[PDB]
Amino acid sequence: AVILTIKLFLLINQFEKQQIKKGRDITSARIMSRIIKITIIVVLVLLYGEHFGMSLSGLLTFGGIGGLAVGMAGKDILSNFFSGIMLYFDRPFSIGDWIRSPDRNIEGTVAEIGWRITKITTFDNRPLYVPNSLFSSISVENPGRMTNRRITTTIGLRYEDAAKVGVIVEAVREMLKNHPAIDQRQTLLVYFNQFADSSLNIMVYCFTKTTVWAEWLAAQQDVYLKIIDIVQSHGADFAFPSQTLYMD
Amino acid sequence: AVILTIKLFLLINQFEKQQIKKGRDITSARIMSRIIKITIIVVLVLLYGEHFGMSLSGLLTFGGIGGLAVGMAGKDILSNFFSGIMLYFDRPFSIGDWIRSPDRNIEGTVAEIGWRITKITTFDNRPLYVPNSLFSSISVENPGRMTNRRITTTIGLRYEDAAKVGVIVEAVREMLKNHPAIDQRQTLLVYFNQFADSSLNIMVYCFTKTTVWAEWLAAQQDVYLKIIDIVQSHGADFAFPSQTLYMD
Repeated sequence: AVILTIKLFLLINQFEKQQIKKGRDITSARIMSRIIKITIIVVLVLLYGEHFGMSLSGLLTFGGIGGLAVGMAGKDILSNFFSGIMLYFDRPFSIGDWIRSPDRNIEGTVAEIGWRITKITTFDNRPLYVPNSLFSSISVENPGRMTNRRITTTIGLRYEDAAKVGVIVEAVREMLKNHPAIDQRQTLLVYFNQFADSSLNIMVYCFTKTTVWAEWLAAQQDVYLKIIDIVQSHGADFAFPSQTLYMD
Repeated sequence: AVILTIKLFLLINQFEKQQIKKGRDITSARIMSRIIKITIIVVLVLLYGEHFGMSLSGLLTFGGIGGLAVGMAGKDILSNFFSGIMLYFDRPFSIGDWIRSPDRNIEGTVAEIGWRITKITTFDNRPLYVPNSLFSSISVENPGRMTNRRITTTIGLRYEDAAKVGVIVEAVREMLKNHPAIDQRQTLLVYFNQFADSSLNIMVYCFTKTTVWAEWLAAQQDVYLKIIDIVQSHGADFAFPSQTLYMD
């Protein structure tokens, strides 16, 4: 029992200087070796403290005091290691795709999937280390696998031109039906639906057939630029916040 | 069993006066020594209270009452010590780099990584002691390893100049393509996308090739100062909140 401890003491001193050959806090590394020393001797006097050590059932409740504290103390670290395993088998996202969550803020493209953490580059090219325990408790969304991007807008006419809203919501709908960048078999809704406090709004809701974020914005720009002069083909001219003033 | 307690009582009284030789609360250090005294005698009468002490199984559930309370009582302190160990091995940030989190507020540059806590100087040069248990449950972001800083802006033209937005969003895009401080192989988007309630907004979104916070702001200043007179080269002139008034 003592020569086993002697072999592993010099073995972890080899490990200690193998930490010091890397650049890693040599003053601190001896504290780490002291921690490993006292924990392996306490797990051995927990195990083999009945051949030579005394009061068996007393060390049973001593280990029950200690191990329960260790168990619910490092709960989240082992949960990070466990849910990292479930990311290794049931991977809900690949490497090169941006993910998102409506609960937390983890938005960005994945770069590597570690065991404890998961490195995600943001859209500012900053790395963001996410613990894997979120990935078994929040609703991860994967817009990397998005099949169509979506344009969506209210229009907001000037609230006195209510007689003209029918031909506007007809012309915008038929323009979006004949636009080459817009999908046709997806949803396509141009309808007067909101009735706001300053403007008659027109919901415009459709999908482009590309998911590339460059031509999507160009298609959205061209669609809005056609919406504007469809509105100003007739006399509509949008709307501002538009209060009245009732001066004394 | 009693001479062991006598040796360690005088040993921790040596420890007590070794605390008093440091500057540390004399009327408190004896309370600390009394705490260590009563806890080592209760862990010994938990252990060796069967050779001489009586009712073994009764002290088993007595220790089960006590040690469970101690276990889930100091859960977070041991979790701080445990996740400090995982920062010693799997370090998700070095010393000299500012980290951040979108969940909590720990923003600042790291100064040292202790075992229990982690000292972070803020951007007000104030120290901020963070318990390490956050670092295994929140999503730490590391903008110290940021590869490019990012400029990002809406423009907001005056909503009657919709016929001019195409040449403006062309000229700004080609100015950002030929600016020396802007990266070219990163994302570069100048597009009309927002259609706000008071202004036609133009998303401007690109990256500088430096991460130094001094020349980044100078590049952002020069880019915005060129955006302004590109806008005022044509007649656009931005926009204000711009309501109508409908006087009676």
